[PDB]
Amino acid sequence: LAEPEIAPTAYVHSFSNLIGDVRIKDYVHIAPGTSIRADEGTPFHIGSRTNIQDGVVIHGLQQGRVIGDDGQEYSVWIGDNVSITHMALIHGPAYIGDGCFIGFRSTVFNARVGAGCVVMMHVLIQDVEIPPGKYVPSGMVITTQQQADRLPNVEESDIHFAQHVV
Amino acid sequence: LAEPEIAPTAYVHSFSNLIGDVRIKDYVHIAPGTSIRADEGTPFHIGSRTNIQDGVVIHGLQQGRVIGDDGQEYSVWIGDNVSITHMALIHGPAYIGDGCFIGFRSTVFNARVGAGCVVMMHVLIQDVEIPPGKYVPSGMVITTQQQADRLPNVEESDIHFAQHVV
Amino acid sequence: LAEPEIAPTAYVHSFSNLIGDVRIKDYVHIAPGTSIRADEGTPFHIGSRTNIQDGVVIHGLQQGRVIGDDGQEYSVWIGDNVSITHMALIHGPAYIGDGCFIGFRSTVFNARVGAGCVVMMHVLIQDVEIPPGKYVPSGMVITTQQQADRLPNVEESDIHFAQHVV
Ligand SMILES: [Cl-]
Ligand SMILES: [Cl-]
Ligand SMILES: [Cl-]
Ligand SMILES: [Cl-]
Ligand SMILES: [Mg+2]
Ligand SMILES: [Zn+2]
Ligand SMILES: [Zn+2]
Ligand SMILES: [Zn+2]
Repeated sequence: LAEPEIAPTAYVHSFSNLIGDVRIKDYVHIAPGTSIRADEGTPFHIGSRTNIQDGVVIHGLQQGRVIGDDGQEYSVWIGDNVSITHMALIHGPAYIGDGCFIGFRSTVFNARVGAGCVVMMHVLIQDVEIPPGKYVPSGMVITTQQQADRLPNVEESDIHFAQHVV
Repeated sequence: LAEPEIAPTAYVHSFSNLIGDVRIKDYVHIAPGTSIRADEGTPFHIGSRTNIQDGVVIHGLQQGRVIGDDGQEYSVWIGDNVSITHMALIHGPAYIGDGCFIGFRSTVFNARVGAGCVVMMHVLIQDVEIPPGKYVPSGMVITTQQQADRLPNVEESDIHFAQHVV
Repeated sequence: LAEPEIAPTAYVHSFSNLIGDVRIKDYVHIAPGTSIRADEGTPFHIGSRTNIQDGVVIHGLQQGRVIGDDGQEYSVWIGDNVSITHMALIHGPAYIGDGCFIGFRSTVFNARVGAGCVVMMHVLIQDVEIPPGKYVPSGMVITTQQQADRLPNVEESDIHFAQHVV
């Protein structure tokens, strides 16, 4: 496999299992107890200032890609200023836009989550595109585009909550 | 504890925490970031060509067994050609039949899942027997036999989905 | 960071990632595959005879504390005789009282769970106080005090179930 590209200012804990073509930008913080393996789906991108918390798994399917902001194909693209919090599962093909909060134990698989979404705890997002700036309440199981199209806009209280966690 | 029995063609990543009387058959693939410990409930069986993905925990209660296909008692029996996908929890007593798909973050505990079931994501299966060839939609919490008895049959689209993941 | 205080009779598996001011009392059993890190929120307390099972993450927010039974501030306080079972997430600020059962894949975050509660599987408890002696059925997503105030009392069958798991 190709080697990870780790920006000089990124922090990757030695207990993180990081393998393959994972392109990690400035000031990223990857906790211990994380798995980020581009051994099937590849490449991955993790944007600047993004935090990947303990218990997270990031993996991808061999087949299936999203378009990154650079126009290249990725198995997993996670933008800048994203929080991928404890126990989240980000499974390619997946795009998570800048500034998203992905709350505890939530999954994004075969999906696009637009910039500035606040996804709460114990959520499943699969097989859909969520436009920018939407809020997903805890426990929701979003598997159809019709559900995704009903989601409310992020309100100030949702941003404040996400800020208080991160 | 007894030692694992690892078939010559099985792959067990060095980062897997594999302990005790775990009987692993041909062409099994056990990922890093897995825990498969027969230190309480024992023995375990993992059938041929089965894949155990990163984030999975397989454990068992000291008391409580299922009958394996060899007539012996097991804490956990996982059949041939099974996919135990990311973050699944298989907790003995548990039987998972040949060809099952157990989707991301799903739990099987004190239960029997018949051959050829397709269990989707974020599912709980506990204290029930699911007959062969049933589909469990994402997010379902199955804790009673009445619920298990309502499950739909696997359709071609469900098999195709499972095939596309695996 | 400060070092953990590990009682002479406590068992902490060498594969546990235990860091910081974590105060672990008599006969605690911490499994492999656990993460218990007081590197942000601190301190933590884990009371006597408590079991922390494989797959658990215990972490805390830098800001936000609960009052422990000693009157001191903690990010996470887990009492005596508690079972924190596989894949549970206990995230500070959090108080879990003596004798609680926290079932598989359940989360307690920014919450107080009174002594003697039985919390089942795939539960979210967030932003609430649960009084002592309540039962939380599997799959419940408790995010408001109104929901917490509706919970049933633990019945003998719930205690028996918890006993059969632990
Ligand atoms: Cl973390
Ligand atoms: Cl999980
Ligand atoms: Cl894997
Ligand atoms: Cl354990
Ligand atoms: Mg883990
Ligand atoms: Zn995968
Ligand atoms: Zn166990
Ligand atoms: Zn945290």
